[PDB]
Amino acid sequence: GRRALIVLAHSERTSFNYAMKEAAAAALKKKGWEVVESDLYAMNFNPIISRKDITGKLKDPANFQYPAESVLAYKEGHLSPDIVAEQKKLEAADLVIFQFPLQWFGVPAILKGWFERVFIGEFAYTYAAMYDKGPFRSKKAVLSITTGGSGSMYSLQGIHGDMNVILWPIQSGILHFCGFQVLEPQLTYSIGHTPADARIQILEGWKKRLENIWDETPLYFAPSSLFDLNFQAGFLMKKEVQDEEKNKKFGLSVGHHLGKSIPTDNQIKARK
Amino acid sequence: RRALIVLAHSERTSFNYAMKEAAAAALKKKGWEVVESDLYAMNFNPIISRKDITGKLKDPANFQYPAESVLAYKEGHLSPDIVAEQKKLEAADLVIFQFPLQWFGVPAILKGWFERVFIGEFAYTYAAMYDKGPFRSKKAVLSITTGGSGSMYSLQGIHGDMNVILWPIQSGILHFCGFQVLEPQLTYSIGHTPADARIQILEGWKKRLENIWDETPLYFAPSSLFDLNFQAGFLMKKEVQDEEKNKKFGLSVGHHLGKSIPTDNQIKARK
Ligand SMILES: Cc1cc2nc3c(=O)[nH]c(=O)nc-3n(C[C@H](O)[C@H](O)[C@H](O)COP(=O)(O)OP(=O)(O)OC[C@H]3O[C@@H](n4cnc5c(N)ncnc54)[C@H](O)[C@@H]3O)c2cc1C
Ligand SMILES: Cc1cc2nc3c(=O)[nH]c(=O)nc-3n(C[C@H](O)[C@H](O)[C@H](O)COP(=O)(O)OP(=O)(O)OC[C@H]3O[C@@H](n4cnc5c(N)ncnc54)[C@H](O)[C@@H]3O)c2cc1C
Ligand SMILES: COC1=CC(=O)c2c(c(COc3ccc([N+](=O)[O-])cc3)c(C)n2C)C1=O
Ligand SMILES: COC1=CC(=O)c2c(c(COc3ccc([N+](=O)[O-])cc3)c(C)n2C)C1=O
Repeated sequence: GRRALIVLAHSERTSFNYAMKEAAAAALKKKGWEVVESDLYAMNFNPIISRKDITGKLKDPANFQYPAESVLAYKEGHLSPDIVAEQKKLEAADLVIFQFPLQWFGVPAILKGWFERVFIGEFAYTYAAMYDKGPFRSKKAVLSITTGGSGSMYSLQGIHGDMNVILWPIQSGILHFCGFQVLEPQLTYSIGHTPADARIQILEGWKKRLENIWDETPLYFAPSSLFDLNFQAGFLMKKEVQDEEKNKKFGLSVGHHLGKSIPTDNQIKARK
Repeated sequence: RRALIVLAHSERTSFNYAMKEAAAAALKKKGWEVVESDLYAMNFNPIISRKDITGKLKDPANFQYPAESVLAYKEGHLSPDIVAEQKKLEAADLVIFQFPLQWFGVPAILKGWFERVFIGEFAYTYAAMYDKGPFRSKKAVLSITTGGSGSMYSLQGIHGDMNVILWPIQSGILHFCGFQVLEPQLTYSIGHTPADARIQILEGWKKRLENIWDETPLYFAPSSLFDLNFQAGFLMKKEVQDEEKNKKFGLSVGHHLGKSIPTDNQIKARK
């Protein structure tokens, strides 16, 4: 059971992405979940950050700083109402699913904009409680991505390079930074070259996984307990921890590779 | 030569805007012809949709952005705003992307600019990816400002290696289309920098631009190291794979090959 929010970033209801969104909703409701949606295109979602995101009067209108004005607005209760509606959905959700086609090695601009306007300071993150200590530490997020390129193109020896590197900015930088436990991504490669029968099994496999999604062990990110969370330290790994690592073959993550070997599928398989 | 400066910041009072003005002035003084794409000031629409095609859609029942926008490109049915931006790019020798780092990437308005402007056949072909892309005779540079300090983005910083963050953008978007990518201008913790230090940052950016074109670009594995076809799955050539197994470092951030990533592969030039 519990509550789920599904954020979809695709303009066509005829797309495989829409089908993936529908499959997820059905599988989840079937197991007793309450499922809420944020179909960004359907909502004509405004993905462009601006001073209009603040309803009240600004602190410094002549020198507008989005981070500070937006935070203050969140605290005093005067963020644009469309933003607040999304924030209420997030707060209510236990599980958050992001369904979208990979576009230029990342998330669609409309979803990127959703993050930029909705993940406001204090609400989504606090510099005092980063990553694992973030506001969404009790939530779990999952990326469900469809790709045009084949899986081989994204393997260690494929022309595009390792998919784990592509996933990092998003899963660690956005999701985990806010405290989310990030689950293994659902990657559906070359969906434009997949047989009808295979497409059918993909939707059933997704529904199948969603039946026990909550109990999955999340992807591995270096705990914040390993860093000196303070300015005059530079937020660098603590002294002792850096020493203990000197003799270790592997780095900790994609981002924390430390100049050494990145554990296999660190951002794809959550078994580390 | 001709330069295009794409800026993604809503405030005329920002440092990013300042940086844009510095670049335009520096380049002009050296004889460059400078064009601008102030996305916010252009009231730019960053959302891809069928509205990007003015002509008749091949298949309106099942809209596929890639195939339709490519057909529109060839037949001349692309939205007027995209056409104007593609013309700016076509003429530009150097493209500067000036923006503040937002959620470990480019602003949504800029991500959308790429999505709507970098149309198939125009900006790339599945045949001539990367090395052989349409923009191989052009050079691109990212000038980024961040809220976090430089140490936060070091191999030991809590955010992790900035080189990993830059990869998706510099390789996946820029180099994929052919661009030779120059070293990124990284301006860290611009909000905790004394007024005197910012003036220097502006001056440092301007002097760099004086010889920007003669810079050694970032290293990306050449397409010749791969068997470019589904038959081979676009993987490195067997010879390469074997001849590489004796190397300590991988080829790049993306092609780390499970080994050590060459230091500052996406920040400093050194093949
Ligand atoms: C701007 C842009 C940038 C891109 N950048 C990249 C990139 O960097 N890397 C990359 O790899 N790819 C990239 N792509 C390609 C993109 O990732 C794929 O085109 C997309 O993921 C395909 O997903 P889709 O939902 O649109 O599917 P669709 O193309 O619609 O295809 C779905 C397929 O499944 C069928 N189908 C639909 N509904 C169902 C259902 N209910 N049951 C069974 N079958 C069904 C459809 O008829 C069709 O055959 C980009 C595309 C764009 C537009
Ligand atoms: C949605 C969102 C997400 C973000 N995500 C991240 C992230 O993932 N990582 C990260 O590190 N940061 C992040 N940031 C922070 C962002 O990168 C910084 O706030 C931004 O880079 C600061 O640049 P700016 O141009 O806005 O400058 P401003 O804040 O305006 O600051 C410029 C400073 O220089 C002064 N100045 C202006 N013009 C001039 C001039 N001509 N000469 C000298 N001084 C001048 C100004 O008065 C001011 O003190 C995010 C911000 C937002 C809004
Ligand atoms: C509609 O699909 C695609 C549309 C794109 O707009 C796109 C793709 C890719 C990468 O995926 C590829 C798949 C196959 C080949 N190929 O050589 O045949 C090349 C690239 C990239 C980066 N872009 C910007 C697609 O696949
Ligand atoms: C306006 O600046 C910032 C605004 C942001 O919206 C933001 C920052 C960062 C990371 O940069 C940091 C800088 C300093 C601290 N700190 O210890 O106080 C923490 C984070 C991230 C991810 N976001 C989403 C900023 O800096």
